[PDB]
Amino acid sequence: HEKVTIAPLVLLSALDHYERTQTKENKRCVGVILGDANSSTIRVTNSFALPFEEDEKNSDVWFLDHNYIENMNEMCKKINAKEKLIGWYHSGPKLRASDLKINELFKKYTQNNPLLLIVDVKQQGVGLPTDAYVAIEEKTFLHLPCTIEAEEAEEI
Amino acid sequence: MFNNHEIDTILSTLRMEADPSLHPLFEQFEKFYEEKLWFQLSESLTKFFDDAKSTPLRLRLYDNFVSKFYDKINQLSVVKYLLASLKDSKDFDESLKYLDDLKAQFQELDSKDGILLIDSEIARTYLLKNDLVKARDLLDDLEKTLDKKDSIPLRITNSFYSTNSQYFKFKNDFNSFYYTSLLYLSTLEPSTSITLAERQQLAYDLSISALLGDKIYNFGELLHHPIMETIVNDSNYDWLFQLLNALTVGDFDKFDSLIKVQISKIPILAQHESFLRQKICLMTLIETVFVKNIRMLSFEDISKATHLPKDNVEHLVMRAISLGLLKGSIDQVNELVTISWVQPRIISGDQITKMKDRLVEWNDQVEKLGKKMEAR
Amino acid sequence: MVLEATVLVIDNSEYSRNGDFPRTRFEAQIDSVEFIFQAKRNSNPENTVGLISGAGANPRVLSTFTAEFGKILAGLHDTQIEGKLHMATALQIAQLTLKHRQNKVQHQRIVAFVCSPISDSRDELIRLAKTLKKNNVAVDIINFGEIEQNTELLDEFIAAVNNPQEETSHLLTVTPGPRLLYENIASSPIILEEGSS
Amino acid sequence: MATLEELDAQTLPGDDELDQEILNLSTQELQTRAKLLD
Repeated sequence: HEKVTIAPLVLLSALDHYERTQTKENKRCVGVILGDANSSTIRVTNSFALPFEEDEKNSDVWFLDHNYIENMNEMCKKINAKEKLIGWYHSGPKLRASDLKINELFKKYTQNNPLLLIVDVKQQGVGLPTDAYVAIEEKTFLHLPCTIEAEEAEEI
Repeated sequence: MFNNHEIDTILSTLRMEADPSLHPLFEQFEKFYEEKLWFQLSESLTKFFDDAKSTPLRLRLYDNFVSKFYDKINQLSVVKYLLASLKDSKDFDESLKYLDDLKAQFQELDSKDGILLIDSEIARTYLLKNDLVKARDLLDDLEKTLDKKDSIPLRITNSFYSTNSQYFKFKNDFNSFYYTSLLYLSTLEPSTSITLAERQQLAYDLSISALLGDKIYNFGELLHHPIMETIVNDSNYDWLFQLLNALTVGDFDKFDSLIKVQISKIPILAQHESFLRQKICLMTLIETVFVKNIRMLSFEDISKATHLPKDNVEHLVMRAISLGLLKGSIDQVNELVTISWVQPRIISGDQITKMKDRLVEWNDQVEKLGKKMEAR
Repeated sequence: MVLEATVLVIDNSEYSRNGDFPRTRFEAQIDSVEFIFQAKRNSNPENTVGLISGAGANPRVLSTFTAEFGKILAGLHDTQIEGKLHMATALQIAQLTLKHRQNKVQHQRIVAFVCSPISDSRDELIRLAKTLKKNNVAVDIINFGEIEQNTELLDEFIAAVNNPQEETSHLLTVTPGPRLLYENIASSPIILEEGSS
Repeated sequence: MATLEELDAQTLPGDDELDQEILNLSTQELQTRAKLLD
């Protein structure tokens, strides 16, 4: 479908977020992901830690504000128009159904059904420490495969 | 039951503040109709219970507070019943006439949400046996309606499929229809409490439409899904189930014995069973017998291993996608099919085993090589 | 008066579907809140509130932390009107919410509509009430229930939250009839009178 | 006869919202309008 670019720049800071947040397996450091989502290939330009709270002692119980993104995008826009919201990330490595709820928040904030992002904060196994999901339906959500771009600037 | 009258008092005062769901005219008319447990569909949370199938003549009195339906009981709220429950008033008319009331026109829900009423009103025309042409046209527009929408209700599709099923239920194409209702079952699958006479008979008609599918076989199916017991059981469900057996057995007279009119009404299952017996035998042959890169199956005894004979092999086997399915070709001389795929299945249990074997095999024998190559 | 964060817990639900007084309970809830918040923000400017969904089948914040008319802005759009209780969860988040309340020394407050039959367990309710009291949350509840929702958790709960009142909990169980909520609550030390602790 | 009075007096704040809400919306770009352009 729209299967997506990946910004290492993201990936890196993403774990910094996880790092910075000192997120642990109890937690998933969550945040915006940025790019432009139109094409049957979506790009990840960037992404932003959403200062957040997660509780799975009660699944649906967790805390976040959008209004980061609010002020964020402004600057993001002011930084770049091409930020346009593609979706968002979290740590992961795995989903928790409250994601779905969380997913839908961004639906307000995104053009398409926005983009989830899993990360393996321990990067453990293999290609990607990462999954990106879009909701669906009998719900659906799905991983379209994704990968890096150039970003040779990165690559250098 | 006063459960209406109760609510025809209580929910009138239930928030819903002394409403048209309590009016001097109002409570009477039920009591007028009955207190006798069969009623007119009782105004909100209990009409939200009540389908009540004594044809609602609070037809009108549900239609009260529909003025206030803005600030009065508000949801879909309407084709929740009536346009549903009185859609079951079962005239031409009726709904057509309260089409002719609503016509999906009313203040906000429809003519200022009512798309599911747009569903209904249009769909509901369709369940009236409306002309095919007229149906499909706007049905496909109803479809077209359905298209670009993100509709949290299945109910829309659950209308529409059931609708478009009904459409094909007016028709053959149970290949579509059955599947459509199969779709619609999966469309109903999360939602939509129903009745059994609804359930089996449809799922019957479904299971019927399976045979009025018949198909890309099938073989096995939604039978697993709770259409069964429920449908089969008995009557043709016996057959219908035994047809699942025929979907496996493929014995003419384990069925052509069974046959009464309705099935023999379409005799082509005798063909379809020949199609079955072939295909039925085929799938496993395709699934199993060769495992060792299954293809050949070539021809005759192998094909007559379908216990359908060589000169039919000369056709049923010979027909390939002239079966709709088989790939490959024929060496007639050597009596050899060339085959390829378009044989899927839902089963399990088998190549599970065979799987990792080779998949471990190279894998093992890798390490032999896979020993020093980059290592050394 | 108040220096605290607050939460607006709205059930748009079996009752708010069903207008408790004009125009509907859900709508009736509304301007009372602006009434509430006005006073709350009049109590002090910077008195902050949340707004969440205890309504529908999906719990979530509606208006996040702010002052702020943005709430009135945020409350701008609807809800599932016939929806259902998230309270235990929704409340639980309101805790987490308030835990994050920006510029604390703002105490944790909660204002809660009951448009739902209120399905929960006393234990959880109290653990909440505890957790509230543990978190030291202010909780004053808006309940116009069937019966009302009372002789129940809510009544226990306010108590179960409460060692000191507005430092923990107060209640007003909203009344039927010509009861304008904002008129109703104007009395209760859900608002006015003494405003926070 | 005084209901729509209150009722539409109750709309007014909900009415007041939008513009007020927009008066929030206004400044937002008005800057980025100016800011960039400036």
